[PDB]
Amino acid sequence: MKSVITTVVSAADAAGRFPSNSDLESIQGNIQRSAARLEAAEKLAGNHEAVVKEAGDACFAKYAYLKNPGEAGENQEKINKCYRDVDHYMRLVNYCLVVGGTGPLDEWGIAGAREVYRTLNLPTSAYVASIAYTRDRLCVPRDMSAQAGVEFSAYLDYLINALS
Amino acid sequence: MKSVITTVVSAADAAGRFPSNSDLESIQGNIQRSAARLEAAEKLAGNHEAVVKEAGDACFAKYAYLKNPGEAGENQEKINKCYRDVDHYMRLVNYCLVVGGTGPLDEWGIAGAREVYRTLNLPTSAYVASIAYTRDRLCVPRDMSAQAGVEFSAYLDYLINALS
Amino acid sequence: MKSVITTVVSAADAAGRFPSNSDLESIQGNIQRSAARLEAAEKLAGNHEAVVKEAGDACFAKYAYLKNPGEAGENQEKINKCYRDVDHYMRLVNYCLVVGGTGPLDEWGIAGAREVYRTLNLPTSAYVASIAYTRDRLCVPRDMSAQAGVEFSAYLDYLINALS
Amino acid sequence: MLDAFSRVVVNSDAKAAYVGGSDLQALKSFIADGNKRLDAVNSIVSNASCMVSDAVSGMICENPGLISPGGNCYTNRRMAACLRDGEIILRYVSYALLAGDASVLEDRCLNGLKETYIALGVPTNSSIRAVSIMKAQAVAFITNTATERKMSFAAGDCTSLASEVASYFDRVGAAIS
Amino acid sequence: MLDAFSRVVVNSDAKAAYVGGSDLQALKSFIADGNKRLDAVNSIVSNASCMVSDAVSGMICENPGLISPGGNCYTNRRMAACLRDGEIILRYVSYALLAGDASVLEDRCLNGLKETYIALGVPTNSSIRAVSIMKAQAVAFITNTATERKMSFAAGDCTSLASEVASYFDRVGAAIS
Amino acid sequence: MLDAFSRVVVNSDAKAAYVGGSDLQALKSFIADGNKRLDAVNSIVSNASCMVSDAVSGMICENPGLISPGGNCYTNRRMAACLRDGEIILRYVSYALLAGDASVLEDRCLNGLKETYIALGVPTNSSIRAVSIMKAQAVAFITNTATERKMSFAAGDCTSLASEVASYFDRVGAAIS
Amino acid sequence: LTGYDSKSSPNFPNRAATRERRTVSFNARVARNKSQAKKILEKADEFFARSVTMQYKAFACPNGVYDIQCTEGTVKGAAYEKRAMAVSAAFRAKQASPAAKARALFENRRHAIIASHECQHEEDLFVRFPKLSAAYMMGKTEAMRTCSRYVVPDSLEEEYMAASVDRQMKERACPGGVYASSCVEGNAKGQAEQARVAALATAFRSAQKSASKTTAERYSSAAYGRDHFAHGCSYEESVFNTYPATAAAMRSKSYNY
Amino acid sequence: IRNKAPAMEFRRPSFANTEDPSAYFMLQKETVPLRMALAEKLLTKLGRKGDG
Ligand SMILES: *C(=C)C1=C(C)[C@@H](Cc2[nH]c(/C=C3N=C(/C=C4\NC(=O)[C@H](C)[C@H]4CC)C(C)=C\3CCC(=O)O)c(CCC(=O)O)c2C)NC1=O
Ligand SMILES: *C(=C)C1=C(C)[C@@H](Cc2[nH]c(/C=C3N=C(/C=C4\NC(=O)[C@H](C)[C@H]4[C@@H](*)C)C(C)=C\3CCC(=O)O)c(CCC(=O)O)c2C)NC1=O
Ligand SMILES: *[C@@H](C)C1=C(C)C(=O)N[C@H]1Cc1[nH]c(/C=C2\N=C(C[C@H]3NC(=O)C(CC)=C3C)C(C)=C2CCC(=O)O)c(CCC(=O)O)c1C
Ligand SMILES: *[C@@H](C)[C@H]1/C(=C/C2=NC(=C\c3[nH]c(C[C@H]4NC(=O)C(C=C)=C4C)c(C)c3CCC(=O)O)/C(CCC(=O)O)=C2C)NC(=O)[C@@H]1C
Ligand SMILES: *[C@@H](C)[C@H]1/C(=C/C2=NC(=C\c3[nH]c(C[C@H]4NC(=O)C(C=C)=C4C)c(C)c3CCC(=O)O)/C(CCC(=O)O)=C2C)NC(=O)[C@@H]1C
Ligand SMILES: *[C@@H](C)[C@H]1/C(=C/C2=NC(=C\c3[nH]c(C[C@H]4NC(=O)C(C=C)=C4C)c(C)c3CCC(=O)O)/C(CCC(=O)O)=C2C)NC(=O)[C@@H]1C
Ligand SMILES: *[C@H](C)[C@H]1/C(=C/C2=NC(=C\c3[nH]c(C[C@H]4NC(=O)C(C=C)=C4C)c(C)c3CCC(=O)O)/C(CCC(=O)O)=C2C)NC(=O)[C@@H]1C
Ligand SMILES: *[C@H](C)[C@H]1/C(=C/C2=NC(=C\c3[nH]c(C[C@H]4NC(=O)C(C=C)=C4C)c(C)c3CCC(=O)O)/C(CCC(=O)O)=C2C)NC(=O)[C@@H]1C
Ligand SMILES: *[C@H](C)[C@H]1/C(=C/C2=NC(=C\c3[nH]c(C[C@H]4NC(=O)C(C=C)=C4C)c(C)c3CCC(=O)O)/C(CCC(=O)O)=C2C)NC(=O)[C@@H]1C
Ligand SMILES: *[C@H](C)[C@H]1/C(=C/C2=NC(=C\c3[nH]c(C[C@H]4NC(=O)C(C=C)=C4C)c(C)c3CCC(=O)O)/C(CCC(=O)O)=C2C)NC(=O)[C@@H]1C
Ligand SMILES: *[C@H](C)[C@H]1/C(=C/C2=NC(=C\c3[nH]c(C[C@H]4NC(=O)C(C=C)=C4C)c(C)c3CCC(=O)O)/C(CCC(=O)O)=C2C)NC(=O)[C@@H]1C
Ligand SMILES: *[C@H](C)[C@H]1/C(=C/C2=NC(=C\c3[nH]c(C[C@H]4NC(=O)C(C=C)=C4C)c(C)c3CCC(=O)O)/C(CCC(=O)O)=C2C)NC(=O)[C@@H]1C
Ligand SMILES: *[C@H](C)[C@H]1/C(=C/C2=NC(=C\c3[nH]c(C[C@H]4NC(=O)C(C=C)=C4C)c(C)c3CCC(=O)O)/C(CCC(=O)O)=C2C)NC(=O)[C@@H]1C
Ligand SMILES: *[C@H](C)[C@H]1/C(=C/C2=NC(=C\c3[nH]c(C[C@H]4NC(=O)C(C=C)=C4C)c(C)c3CCC(=O)O)/C(CCC(=O)O)=C2C)NC(=O)[C@@H]1C
Repeated sequence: MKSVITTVVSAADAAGRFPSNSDLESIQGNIQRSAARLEAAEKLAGNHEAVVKEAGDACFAKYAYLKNPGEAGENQEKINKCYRDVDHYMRLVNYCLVVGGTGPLDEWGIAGAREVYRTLNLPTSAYVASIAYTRDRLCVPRDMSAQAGVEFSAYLDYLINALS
Repeated sequence: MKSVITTVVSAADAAGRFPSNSDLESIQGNIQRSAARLEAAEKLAGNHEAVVKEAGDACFAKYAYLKNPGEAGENQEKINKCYRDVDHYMRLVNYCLVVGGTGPLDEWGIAGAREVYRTLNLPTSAYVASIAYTRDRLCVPRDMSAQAGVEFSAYLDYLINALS
Repeated sequence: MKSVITTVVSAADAAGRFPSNSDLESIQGNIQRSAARLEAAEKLAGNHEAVVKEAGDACFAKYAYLKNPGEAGENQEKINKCYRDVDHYMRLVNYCLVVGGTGPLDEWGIAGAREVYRTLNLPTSAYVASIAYTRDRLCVPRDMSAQAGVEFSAYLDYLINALS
Repeated sequence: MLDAFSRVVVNSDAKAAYVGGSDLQALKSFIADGNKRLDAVNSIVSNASCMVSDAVSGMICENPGLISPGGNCYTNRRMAACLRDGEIILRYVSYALLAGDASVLEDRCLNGLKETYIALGVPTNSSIRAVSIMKAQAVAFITNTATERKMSFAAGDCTSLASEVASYFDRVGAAIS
Repeated sequence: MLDAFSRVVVNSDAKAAYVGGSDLQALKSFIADGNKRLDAVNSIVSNASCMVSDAVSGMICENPGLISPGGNCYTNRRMAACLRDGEIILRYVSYALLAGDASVLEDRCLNGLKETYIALGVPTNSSIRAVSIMKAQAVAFITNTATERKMSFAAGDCTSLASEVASYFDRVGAAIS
Repeated sequence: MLDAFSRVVVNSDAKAAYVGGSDLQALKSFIADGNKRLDAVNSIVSNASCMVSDAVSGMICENPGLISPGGNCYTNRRMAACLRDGEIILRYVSYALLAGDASVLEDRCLNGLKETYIALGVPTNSSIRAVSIMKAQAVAFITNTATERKMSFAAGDCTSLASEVASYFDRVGAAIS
Repeated sequence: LTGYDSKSSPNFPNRAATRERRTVSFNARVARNKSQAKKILEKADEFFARSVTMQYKAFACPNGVYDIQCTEGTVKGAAYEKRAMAVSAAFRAKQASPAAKARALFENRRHAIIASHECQHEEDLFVRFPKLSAAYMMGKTEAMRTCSRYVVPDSLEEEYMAASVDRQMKERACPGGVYASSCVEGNAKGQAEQARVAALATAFRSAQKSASKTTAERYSSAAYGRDHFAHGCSYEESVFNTYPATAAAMRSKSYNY
Repeated sequence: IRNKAPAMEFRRPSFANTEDPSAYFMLQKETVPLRMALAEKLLTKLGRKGDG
């Protein structure tokens, strides 16, 4: 997994030296986002149950032909299955913004993602309409401070630059 | 080029040996198959402009949503590119009949086509719907032999099970 | 052991794929030769106990220095076991006409033959005499057909080019 | 490795005898449908995109607990490597079809899968439910009775071809039991 | 060119093919009594929209409990899905008359209809009662012994094709029996 | 690598054009003589061990200084390395005959071989006579004019490949000297 | 036509006499205008030798975290001696015999064409650039763990199936009863045992792979020896199919080991 | 493959025993639609409301 701690603890062992004082400087930088990033995790964990609907309804407005037959949204199960599908990606941004890295996403979300979408014919450009709608929705005065607006909005832009 | 002549000399080169007579049996299979394979390519060289126009009309009949903005068919210059994108396939299907193997297809058109279609948001679901219309309405006694209608149609579905 | 169609599938998983369209063009060609060659296997089959003793004393008619002691060809049961050593070279040259290729030849007639003929001091020039003694009398319109007459010798001179 | 041409030469190496007009007639009939065997792998390579696809959905629509929390194919690191587990057994069976015997299959891949599968924790019980989904669609494309894709062949009987592909997949369950 | 005709239906994506003035003579040389046959299948597809209306209504006229609340001809989208399905047999058994054989009728239409209908709550004994109306309706159009409408044909007999389509509707009936 | 069928479409790929009946007839005559082409490479592989053992003493019969002390060909190893050098550049021209194109020897054997012979001090005035000696033996086998070997071939002319085999030999010494 | 004539350029190579000239003027006139492209295609293949050795370390560092495969140190400063032994021997292998020079070249232009599974663009690069093919092999044969340090035995018999082939593989090292300079431990007063002390660390922790890392490497090594040594030798494939450490310790190059 | 079906058209020749170029025959595969319009006039003409 990727984080601030486990990345810099690797090069201590993989070069065969002790814990330095430069890696001790690195966890100090994790303290400056510990009370600055984790407010967004408790934000969305009590907020997904209404935004799984409005961001699940966001893509079918762009792509009404998935309801159309012989397509990714040929039948209700993918969408009902389809709503469960999108509740795994930002289920991991609750796991990513609690750790400090993209660990729960680069090993559980993108690894093998383009290969189960070509074979099972799921159009990857509807996930770009699914959770990037929340990027165009986010209000820094009302919902949460601009520290989530620079970090929750960053981790989403990791994903659209991965499913494309 | 992955032709039958290359596959039996590459294993001959790797073993440090001469041309043995076991490979000469496979060359005898060419001149039996070459007459029932070249006239699939000779009839394709005299029919390519009429078949590539008639192919793309079912691309937009099965999926008529591409004329929307943001899709890959909103303006005339890239609908012109759509016919060029699909003419390049049905030229490489002509090129691989003359060679006899799948050599030009899996090297020129195929290798590297996955990571540019999802890059530029092109679905392969409309690419395989273009040639499957071409591969179907072609009566095996009416246009060519009962052997070329088998061998050439075995090359068109090679694209479909490599793209899906 | 390398024959016509176990080779082209040994290279078909060497890239990690399926059979191609030219992979089947190779298997048509031994079918073009699975009649002209199986007659040549039958000619050796119902004549092998006539040719073991025919070409057997042929080499003994060459080398008079084996007939005096100081060799492994002093007594009778060596020459009886010499006629056994003839029978193995006709057992597997009959096999290659069944499968088409040089499969059974390279394993137990070609590879490893250097050690137990040179440290054992049984000269390879003495073997190629009786090998050519079968090869210098192919009665082409009498014993087989015209195409069996040219490929029966093409398996006969394989031990010529290898062992001597 | 060794073919049906060599399958009587498997026996002939231990005969202290030859193969002549005693056993060519079992190989002569193999040529008489040698066009048919090359005509009945052209259906299998014609639907490579769907055969590994609907197979792994054939167990999801029956046993859906394998993608539950506590699953073997839970995330995309696992199930994208499940479609590679299920495709290469469609690969070494089509090599065995052109050879007439499982000499390619039973030694290159299946030589002891019960030290790579029980060493991982792979569910063997629904692996064989993932086998007969492909077997029932292998015999269904040998015959031209597939309800979706019709194929233009020369007429004739292929029950010896349809029974042989079921007798390739049977020892797959034996290699995992 | 019946095998090329069969690939328009079985290939799992919609194509189009049509027959001009030259290759209509290719069809008459191919199919025996094709001028009796193409007159027969024209006299089913030209009046099929009336044929589906009397078929579902006679099911109501001898069993009016289908239109009861809780019935299977209640809640009119469910009543429309009968009227979708009622021509789907007549689209396919007209195609069984055209190909001369009901192989394409079996796997694409009849295969799985028995287990689908008990999954959805379809009463199966009314479903044989609907198709038996359409069995009696087609033979009054092929023999032109229909009471209301009559068609124009060249004179002769067509009772072999009337028995040929009667061997197609009981294949629909015994599949859902 | 690049055989004859691949060659005719790689100079037509820069055309951005199809390959119709203008140059396919030149390729249709290539598969006409393909039965004679397999009746040409059979005459080279069948006599390999003579003709490689031939020129290694036929070179020194003209130039006896190569066996002298301080010679390139002086010891047992430098001859044992010379004979295994000897059939490599003749097994590759057999590849070019069986595949109809010279694009397998000039990328895997003439790929900087004048580079390596200067690094060892291998003479080149001998290495081109040692392949011209092994050249006339290759036109005296595809045309049955050998004085101690006769291959029974049908009636026909073999000047089609007599200059073409030597065309795969004069390019050898030109790009290694 | 361009002008009154079209003479050749004086910038074209091989334009002067070179018949009865001095040694200084002979060599100046044969390398007239050839010096540029010799140095263009010298930094070309060295960049190719630098590029594929990067593309296989991306598997060694998946998604920005280092695995147990890197591990260049175990004790305090345990990479400084590994720094010297890797770069001093790289000069030792550049003063080899002139027979092993093209033996390295033509064999690197043998195995890479096999491993590049029928991609015509890729074999065209491997013929012009000998540095690329030397880097294509050792990158891929260390990316997929196949050479010596990761294919550990699991039975008891396989430790001698390893030991049977390797001391017979070291027929390539010793030409006769002399040794060679290609197989040298080190050249400092501790560097002999300083090569041993890392040699047991790299074998030990590489026996601590995951269940996926061993079961995917035990089939990649099998097909590796099945298309590098036993092209048709089915007896050698009868041990290469079920016993993969036999199919891995045997090295495809004439490494002089 | 759900509610997909063939569809065929027939134009016979104009006069008997003469060749007609206008005679032509479709065999186009077409998905049968839901047909809600005549579903209303058949349920209302037979039973009751159908509004469950
Ligand atoms: C040295 C003074 C000297 C020789 C030694 C001898 C060698 C030699 N032979 C040729 C020509 C041929 N060699 C051939 C090879 C064989 N002939 C056979 O019949 C068998 C199959 C095979 C040996 C196993 C052939 C076919 C030829 C061509 C016909 C011929 O015999 O002339 C040459 C080439 C002569 C030249 O340079 O043109 C040489 C050097 N001859 C010597 O002079
Ligand atoms: C009760 C309310 C009710 C019925 C009972 C049922 C009557 C019924 N009618 C038939 C027979 C036919 N229906 C036909 C269809 C048509 N005739 C036409 O000319 C147009 C084109 C089309 C639609 C009106 C035909 C041709 C027949 C056979 C001849 C005939 O007219 O009788 C049956 C089936 C035969 C049987 O009784 O077993 C039934 C049950 N409809 C009701 O509304
Ligand atoms: C994992 C396989 C690695 C990749 C990729 C990489 O570039 N380096 C590996 C991991 C790694 N190694 C270090 C530190 C050192 N590595 C050393 C050996 C090299 N130095 C040499 O002179 C030679 C011979 C060519 C080699 C191989 C040495 C020495 C060190 C420094 C040890 C120390 O005392 O500091 C590091 C840490 C450095 C960094 O920030 O990358 C990593 C990640
Ligand atoms: C509509 C929003 C989408 C769409 C969604 C569908 N996904 C379907 C199956 C599916 N999706 C994933 C990806 C996701 N689900 C996961 O459980 C995980 C990992 C934790 C990820 C990344 C997977 C892996 C699967 C298959 C297994 C499963 O169902 O969980 C699906 C049903 C199709 C089917 O599997 O039969 C739908 C409708 N599909 C679309 O067309 C748009 C893009
Ligand atoms: C397959 C058995 C072929 C065959 C190949 C040949 N090998 C030759 C020498 C040689 N080969 C190897 C590797 C191989 N030998 C083994 O014992 C094992 C595994 C235990 C393998 C993979 C080695 C190490 C050697 C050196 C000599 C020796 O074994 O002591 C060879 C001779 C030419 C050469 O020396 O390069 C051949 C022909 N031999 C056969 O007969 C079948 C067809
Ligand atoms: C194309 C005609 C082939 C083909 C190409 C693929 N190569 C893939 C990976 C890959 N390719 C190379 C060689 C290439 N990379 C270079 O940097 C250079 C020259 C400096 C060359 C010639 C390498 C080293 C790699 C590994 C990449 C990595 O380590 O990340 C590839 C992706 C699949 C794979 O990894 O094998 C493809 C598709 N392969 C084909 O299928 C056609 C026939
Ligand atoms: C038409 C039925 C398709 C479709 C086609 C489009 N392709 C577009 C760009 C494009 N396509 C290729 C691959 C193609 N070019 C080749 O040279 C060869 C073979 C050698 C092939 C198969 C490339 C490399 C490119 C980019 C460069 C270029 O445009 O020439 C394209 C324009 C997208 C864009 O440029 O942003 C379209 C519209 N798209 C469709 O709507 C259907 C599915
Ligand atoms: C052929 C070029 C000559 C010819 C020579 C004669 N051969 C005679 C007998 C004979 N021939 C063979 C070889 C043959 N028998 C086999 O079983 C096989 C391979 C399967 C072959 C090629 C043998 C072993 C024998 C001895 C046993 C026997 O009597 O058949 C022969 C008979 C009289 C004699 O010379 O002793 C002749 C004349 N025959 C021809 O017509 C052309 C000129
Ligand atoms: C049984 C499963 C099938 C069926 C099989 C038949 N196929 C017959 C003939 C046939 N198929 C091919 C094509 C195939 N052979 C090749 O060499 C290549 C590619 C290089 C391919 C794709 C050929 C060439 C032939 C022979 C036709 C000819 O040579 O002119 C066939 C008739 C032969 C026989 O009866 O033995 C049958 C029965 N047909 C069926 O109806 C079921 C569904
Ligand atoms: C086949 C069972 C159908 C059928 C369909 C029709 N196709 C018509 C024209 C047409 N067909 C093709 C594909 C075919 N021609 C080729 O040149 C090649 C490849 C070399 C193939 C696979 C093309 C390209 C065309 C256009 C040529 C033209 O202008 O005709 C066609 C005529 C059009 C029409 O009347 O609707 C029909 C009916 N033909 C049949 O006879 C059965 C019913
Ligand atoms: C010129 C190089 C020769 C010569 C050659 C001719 N060969 C002719 C026919 C022929 N050759 C073979 C055997 C060949 N075909 C194979 O499949 C294999 C191995 C697998 C080999 C070695 C056959 C089968 C045939 C056809 C005759 C038959 O079917 O029995 C030939 C006549 C055909 C033509 O002219 O195109 C010629 C001229 N003949 C010569 O005069 C020189 C010496
Ligand atoms: C033409 C359609 C080409 C192309 C030509 C260019 N050549 C340029 C410079 C240049 N060319 C040569 C070779 C020429 N000089 C000779 O003496 C001989 C043969 C005896 C030949 C073939 C040389 C030596 C030079 C260097 C300039 C000089 O020495 O005079 C050139 C660029 C000139 C410049 O850099 O200003 C061009 C454009 N290039 C093309 O794009 C097409 C393919
Ligand atoms: C009315 C006289 C019947 C009745 C009919 C219903 N059928 C319903 C659904 C349905 N029917 C089929 C079969 C048919 N449609 C096709 O598209 C194809 C072939 C491609 C065929 C053979 C299918 C496949 C389905 C629906 C499932 C699906 O889409 O795959 C239906 C709807 C059920 C519901 O809404 O609950 C009805 C009412 N039912 C009756 O009670 C009378 C007897
Ligand atoms: C059977 C259900 C009918 C019936 C059929 C007969 N039709 C006869 C001749 C005939 N039929 C047609 C129309 C048909 N032929 C076509 O080519 C097409 C469309 C493509 C259709 C629908 C024509 C044009 C003719 C020839 C008329 C003429 O000579 O001008 C016929 C006579 C024997 C025969 O030719 O097969 C019969 C018996 N007639 C009946 O009595 C029942 C009710």
